[PDB]
Amino acid sequence: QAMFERFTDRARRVIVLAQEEARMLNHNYIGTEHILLGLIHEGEGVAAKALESMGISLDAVRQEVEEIIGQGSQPTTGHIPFTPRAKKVLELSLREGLQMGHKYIGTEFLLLGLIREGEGVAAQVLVKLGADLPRVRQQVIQLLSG
Repeated sequence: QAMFERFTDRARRVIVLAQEEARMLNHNYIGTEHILLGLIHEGEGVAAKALESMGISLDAVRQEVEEIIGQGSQPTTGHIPFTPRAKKVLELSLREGLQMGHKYIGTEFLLLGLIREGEGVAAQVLVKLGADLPRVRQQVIQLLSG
């Protein structure tokens, strides 16, 4: 959460949107799936440009995530905590950033963090759509160059 000092405005906004996505589905946790939904919803950063560059539809990503996770049965108004794997995505995102010389990270690194996490809904969707780690890293390098 000191972590969020190294997130850009848009990446912070993705995390706010993730919490909204969880509420919209009556999920009482913010999982990898919700971070990905937030990311595609925001739709205007480097992550979104990376997906579109690869021929992956943002609408397709939402449909695949929403199909897997469906609807919860825990409406809440409280703070919605992150799942342990969602917290790991955030940590991983910072390290994806540092590997490319970015201390302050935008949405491209949340995308890479999602994928690097490997095991959750987000990674499963993205890998199945062809956004695997090596390919998205290459895309992001291209969009950051230089």
